[PDB]
Amino acid sequence: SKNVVIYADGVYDMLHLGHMKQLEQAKKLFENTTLIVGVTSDNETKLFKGQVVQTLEERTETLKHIRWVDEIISPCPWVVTPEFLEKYKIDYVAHDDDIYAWLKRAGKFKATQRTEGVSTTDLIVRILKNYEDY
Amino acid sequence: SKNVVIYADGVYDMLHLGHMKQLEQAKKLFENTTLIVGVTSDNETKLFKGQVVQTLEERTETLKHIRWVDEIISPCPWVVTPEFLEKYKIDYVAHDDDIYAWLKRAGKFKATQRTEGVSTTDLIVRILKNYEDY
Repeated sequence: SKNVVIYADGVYDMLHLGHMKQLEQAKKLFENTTLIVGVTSDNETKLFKGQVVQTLEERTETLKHIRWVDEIISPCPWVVTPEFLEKYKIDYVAHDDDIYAWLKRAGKFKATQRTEGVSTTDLIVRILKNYEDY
Repeated sequence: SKNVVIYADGVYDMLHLGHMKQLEQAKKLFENTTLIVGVTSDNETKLFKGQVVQTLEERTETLKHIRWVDEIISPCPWVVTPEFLEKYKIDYVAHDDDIYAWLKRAGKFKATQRTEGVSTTDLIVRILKNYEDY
């Protein structure tokens, strides 16, 4: 009935079916949703997470072609704060399984699942196992 | 005003920003469109085109998460025929630049552009040029 604002954040490097099913799940948590996707900056991703192949503009541009995405915050804060939720009228943060304890306490956390095997890197592994070792 | 049915077909292996901009272009050829995407079978793609990394189900599943896609024909005929256009009430075929001569003659061809550099394979090349030769 009423529009629920859902926020999912992530790196979204080399977007694959796995990210895509996650976003779909977030978008369909309620009947009427606005899905906001936050894309982490290049700097902070290198610092705290690890190597990132695509730039912020490339990762954000790809996400714009995904059906479930209604708005994109790019770059997005690295850490979600209660003030961030208020500034954007977010009702729920959708991620997966503690830095989410405070969101769970507030009734504002919705979990979503990773599906493995679909990775872009996994597909290269497939291309390579086309050449036996000998 | 009136809904125009647009058909784009392809392999859509390891979907990347390049396919995505193509589909976007097809979808926005007219104000009100239905974009049908045809996905080529594994058999016929190996036979006439070359190696395909992802299966038909994987390529089709990914395409379902793309905003511009309204319907998917999977698998699709390898060669487009005037009877195929009639069976699905297609007004225009959207592809790029002769096997399209007959469509151009009929006023039913709309070209769309490839954008290079965004390939999935191109991104692996980027990951590798992270290790100098020595």
